[PDB]
Amino acid sequence: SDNVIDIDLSEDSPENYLLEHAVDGRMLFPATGTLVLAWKTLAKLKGVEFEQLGVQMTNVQIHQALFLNPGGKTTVSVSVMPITGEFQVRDGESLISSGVITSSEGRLLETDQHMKKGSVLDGKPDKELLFTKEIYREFLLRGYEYGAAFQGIQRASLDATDTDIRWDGRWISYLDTVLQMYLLSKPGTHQALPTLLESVTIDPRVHPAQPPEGTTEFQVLPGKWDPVLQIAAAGGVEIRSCHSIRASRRLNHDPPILEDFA
Amino acid sequence: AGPNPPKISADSADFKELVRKDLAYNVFKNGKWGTYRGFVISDADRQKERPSEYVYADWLSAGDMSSLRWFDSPLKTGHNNGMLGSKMAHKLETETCSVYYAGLNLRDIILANGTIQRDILPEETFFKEGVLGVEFSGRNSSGKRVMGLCPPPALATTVKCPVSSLWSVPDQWTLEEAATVPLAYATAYYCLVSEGGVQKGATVFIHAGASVVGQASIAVALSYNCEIFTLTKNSDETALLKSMYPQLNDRNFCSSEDCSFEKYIRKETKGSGVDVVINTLRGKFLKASRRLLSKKGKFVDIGFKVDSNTQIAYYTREHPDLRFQLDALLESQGPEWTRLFDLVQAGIHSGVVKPLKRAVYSMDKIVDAFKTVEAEREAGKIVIKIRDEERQKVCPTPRTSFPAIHRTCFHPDKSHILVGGMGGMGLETAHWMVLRGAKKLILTSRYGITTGYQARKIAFFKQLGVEVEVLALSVNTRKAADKVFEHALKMGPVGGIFNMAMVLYNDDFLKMNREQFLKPLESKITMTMLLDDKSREKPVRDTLDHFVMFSSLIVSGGHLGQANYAFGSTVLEKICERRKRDGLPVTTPQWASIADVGTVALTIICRKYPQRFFNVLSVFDFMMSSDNVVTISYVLVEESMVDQVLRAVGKVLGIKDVSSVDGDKEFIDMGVDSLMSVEIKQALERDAGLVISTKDTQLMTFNTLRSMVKG
Amino acid sequence: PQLNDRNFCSSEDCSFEKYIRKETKGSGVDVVINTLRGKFLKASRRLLSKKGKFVDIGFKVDSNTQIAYYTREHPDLRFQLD
Ligand SMILES: NC(=O)C1=CN([C@@H]2O[C@H](COP(=O)(O)OP(=O)(O)OC[C@H]3O[C@@H](n4cnc5c(N)ncnc54)[C@H](OP(=O)(O)O)[C@@H]3O)[C@@H](O)[C@H]2O)C=CC1
Ligand SMILES: *P(=O)(O)OCC(C)(C)[C@@H](O)C(=O)NCCC(=O)NCCSC(C)=O
Repeated sequence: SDNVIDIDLSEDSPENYLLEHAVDGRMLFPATGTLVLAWKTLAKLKGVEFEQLGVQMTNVQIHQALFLNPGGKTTVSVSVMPITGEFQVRDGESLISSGVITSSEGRLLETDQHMKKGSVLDGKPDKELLFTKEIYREFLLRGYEYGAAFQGIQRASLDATDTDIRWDGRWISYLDTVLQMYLLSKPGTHQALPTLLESVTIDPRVHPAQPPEGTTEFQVLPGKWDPVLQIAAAGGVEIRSCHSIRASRRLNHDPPILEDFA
Repeated sequence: AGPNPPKISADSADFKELVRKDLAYNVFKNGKWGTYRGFVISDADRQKERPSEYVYADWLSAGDMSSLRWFDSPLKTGHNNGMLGSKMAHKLETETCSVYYAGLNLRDIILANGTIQRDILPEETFFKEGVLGVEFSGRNSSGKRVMGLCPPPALATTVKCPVSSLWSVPDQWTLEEAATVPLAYATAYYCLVSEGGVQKGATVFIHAGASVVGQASIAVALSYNCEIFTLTKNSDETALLKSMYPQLNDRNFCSSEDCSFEKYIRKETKGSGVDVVINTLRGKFLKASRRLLSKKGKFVDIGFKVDSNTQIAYYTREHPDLRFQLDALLESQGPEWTRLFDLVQAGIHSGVVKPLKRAVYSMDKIVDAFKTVEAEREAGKIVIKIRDEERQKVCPTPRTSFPAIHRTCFHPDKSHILVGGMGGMGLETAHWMVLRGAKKLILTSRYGITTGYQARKIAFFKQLGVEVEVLALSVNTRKAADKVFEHALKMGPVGGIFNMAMVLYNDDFLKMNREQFLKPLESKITMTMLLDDKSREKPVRDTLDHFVMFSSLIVSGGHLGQANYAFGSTVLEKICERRKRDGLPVTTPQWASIADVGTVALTIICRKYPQRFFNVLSVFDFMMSSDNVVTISYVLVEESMVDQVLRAVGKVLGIKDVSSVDGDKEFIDMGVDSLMSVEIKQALERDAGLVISTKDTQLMTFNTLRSMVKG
Repeated sequence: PQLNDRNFCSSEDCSFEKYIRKETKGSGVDVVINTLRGKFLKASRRLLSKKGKFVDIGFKVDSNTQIAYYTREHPDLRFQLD
C-alpha cells in the first residue's frame, strides 16, 4: 500500500553489494535490510530526509526469509502506520518482517558509545588482536559467506568486545557489521539466522556523515559489545537482545567420493 | 614377500619379465605383482549398521522424523558428551542404569520434527549427544528395578540418571508399566500442586484429558477431591476416561472441537470459574480458558507450539515459560525438584499413581513410534522396548549388542596429542573432538601461539572446561618425543595421537637442493616414525586408542613441483600400514583440496573441488570408525519451462537428477525442513505463476508439480 | 542506618539496570515492587531472576496493560488492598 521498494540486483546497480551476503550459497536479504527499508519509509511518510531522522525499532521479527534473485529485481511493500508506528515489510501476500518503528527528537541511544573517538585496540601485539582475515574465517566456518562489502570489522580483541567497524556510507552493510559483533560473541559450530531484534536505535545526528564522494580510505568507528545488557553499539547505532534460530547446513557442492587405497 | 622373494638386480631373471610388460607401477605385495589402487567405497556403507553395546537414538537430518537412527553412545567410555560449560557447575551424583523401556512423550516428537530447535532446551543440554527421551525404566548397577527421569538422551540403552531422580518399581508393576508413570505424573503434580497450588475441593479445568499428561492430571486432581472438567476430542476418548476413572460422569466432559465449553463451565461453576487451568490448546481456546479463571485462579500453559507474541512475552520476562520446566528442574535437581520427587513417590505408595495404558514398539520401529505420537489418533503412552525383562526381580543385565550407526567418541580421562594441531584443520578438528568427548588436548607447534585466531580458540576451549597445553616443540628427536609424551601422561593416559603438520616447499624437482627437499619430510617422515615408536611401546600401547596421520591426494594423484611432499606423504601412508600388519590402531585420511581452514583457505586443482570443513568432519567421523587404513576423500566438479522449474525445485532439495527419483514420492518423504519449503514457495512464483502454501509444499509430489505448472 | 550509598540508584534515567545486574552478579532481583511506567517497567522485568516475582502497584497503567487485566492475561494488583 505504502512505499514499494525495488531492489535492483543487476551488474552495475548500486545495490549489487546485497548479493555479497550469503549463508551456505543461499543469498538472503539481510535481517538489518528490513530495518533500513522501514527506516526510510518512516522518513518518506514524515517528509524528512531519512538521514536526518532518529528512529527506534522494537520487536523486529523476521517472519520469513527473502531470497534475493541474482541478476533480477525483487519488490517489497513496506507499510508504516502513521501514529502507532507499526511497520511491515511484505511481498505479495507473504509477511517478511514486522515490528514497531518510532521517531523522536531527543536522546534515543542508551549506551554512551557515540562519544568514543579513537580505538582502544592500539599498541596491542599481533597475538592479542584479530584481523579481518581471521574474524571472517570464524564466520565462514559457521556457514556465513560474507563478501567484500559486508566485511566491515577491521580489528577486534580476543574477547570480541572491542572492534574497529568501518564506516563507508552504505547503511544496510553498516548495520550488519554491528550485528556481526553479536554473532562472534557466541562462539560455536552451528549456523544461526537472526529472527528477532528487540531494539534498534539508528540516531544519525551523532553518526559521522556520509563519506565525501570519491573516498577510498574509509574511516573506522569504534564499537563495543556489552555482554551485560546484550547491546552491540558502534557509532550511532545500537542493537539489543537479538535472537536467532538454528538452521541446517546446506552442501553447495555434490557429495564426496570415498575410496580405499589398497 | 612370500618364501621366494624376487631377486630384482640388473641381469636378473625376475626383472627381465618386468621390462617386457613395461608397467609404470609394479608393487610386490602378498606374494603377487600388483598396483596400489583407490577402490570406491559405496555411499550405502557410510550408514551401515554394526553391532554396538551402547546406542542412543538421534536424527540424521534435523526436522525429519523419518531419519531417526540408532548411533553409538559415548557411554562405552563411561561418561557422556556435553560435559562443557554450565554442565560442569552441577556435580550431581549419578547412578548408571541399564534401560529396559524408554517412554515417548510429546516433547520428543516436538524436537524430532523440527517444531522446536534444541536451543530452546536448558543450556546444560546444548552440547549433549542427543536431546530425545527423558523417562525410562530399567535396572540400576546393583540389579534393582528402577524408573526415573534423567537429562536427555534417555532414549538409549544405558543412562546415567541422577540418584535424586530415580524411583523404585513396586513389586507389582512390570518394567513395561513403570515406563509410563514417571514423566506423566511428575508433570501432573508440577502443574497442579507446584505451579497451580490446587486445594481440596477446588475446580480444575484440564485440556486434552485423553493425553498421557492429561490422564495423569485427572488422577492427581481426583486424589485432591476436585471438580473436574476435561476436553475430549471424540466419544472414544470420553468413554476411555470414564472407564479409567469411575468417579467421572458425563457432566465432567466437554468438546475440544469448538470453544463452546466456556458457557458450560461458567454455568456449572455458578460464575466462580475454575481454580486451576492446565492449558494445551492454543488460539481462541486459550483465550476462552483464561476467561474461565476464578479471581485467584492459576493458568498453567504447557503447550509447545506457542504463537509469536507469546514467544516475545517469554523473552521479555512478561510471562514464565513453563513448557520446558521439568527439563530445567532435572538439570539442577534442587529444592524445587525434590518436592516433586517426594510427591510422586508418595503417590506411588498411596495408590494415586497407577500405570497408564501402553503401546510397546520395538527398537527398529522407532520411526513408526514417533509418527504414532505425533498423529495423536488414539490415547495411551508409546514406549520403546529396549531389552526383555527377566523373570527374576534382582538379577544382572545380560550383555548384548544392538545395531547402530558409527559415532566416534573420545575418552574424557585420556590425553590426546595433536601434533601440529595449532593450525588450519588442527584447531577446527580439536574443536570437533572437544564437542565429541575430548577434554584433554596437547597442541604442538614449532613456535607456539603466534596469531590472534589461535589465542582466541585456545582461550575458548579453556573456558569450556578443557585442559589445553600448548607446547612449542618440534618432535624431530627421541628426546623431544619423550618430553611431549611426558606432558601427556601427566594430564592422563595417552588415548590418541594426531599428526596434522605440514611444511610445504614448492619448486621444480631439478631446482631443489638437498635441504630444500627434506623440508616437508620432517613432519611426515621423521615425526611419524617417532610418534609411531612411542605408540608401539608401553604404557601408551595398551592405552592408545586412535593414531591418525593426515595425508594428501598427492599419494594417489600426484602433483608438479611437489616431489618431496609426495615422497614424504607416501612414507606416512606406508608407516600407517606397517601398524596394520601388527594389529595396532591406525587411520590415515588422504584428503583433497579442503576449504575454509588452511592451505587453500589462504580453488580447482587437478579438476577437484575443495570440500567444506563441515563435510571434512562428517567423513572424518566415518574414517575413524572403519577397518581400512587410508580412505581417499575428494570432491569433483560437475529446454521447456516445465523442466526449468523442476530442475530448480529439485536442486533445492539436494537432488542432482530430478528424473532419477520417483515421481510419486512426497517431498516430506525425501526431506523438506523449514527453509527449503520457503525457497520452493518463492521459486514457484519467481520462475512460474504458481503461488502455493508452505504446508502444501511438503505433501506434493514431483508429478503434482509437473502437472501444476502446465495448468 | 543500614542502607549505604551502594543501595541507591536514580529514577531520572534507566541506568539502574546495568548497576543492579552488575551488583547482583547476574542473578537478578527476587522481587520487584514496581510503580514506574514505560521503559522503566520493561527494564525492571529484565532484572527479574529465574524465580523472580514482579509486583506492579502503579495506578496510571497504559491502555494495552489495561486490556491485559480485562483479558485475565495479568492480575490487577493496584486495587487489591481495597
Ligand atoms: N589444507 C588442505 O587443504 C590439505 C590438508 N591436508 C593435511 O591436513 C593438514 C593441514 O593442516 P593445515 O593447517 O591445512 O596446514 P597449515 O600449513 O595451514 O598449518 C599446518 C600446521 O603445521 C604445523 N607444523 C608444521 N611443521 C611442524 C613441526 N615440525 N612441528 C610442529 N608443528 C608443525 C604449523 O604450526 P607452526 O606454523 O606454528 O610451526 C601449522 O600450524 C596437514 O597435515 C596436511 O597434510 C591434506 C590435503 C590438503
Ligand atoms: P520454519 O521453522 O517455519 O522456518 C522459519 C524460517 C524459515 C527459518 C524463518 O524464520 C527464517 O527464514 N528466518 C530467517 C530470517 C533471516 O534470514 N535473517 C538473517 C538474514 S541472513 C544472514 C544472517 O545471513
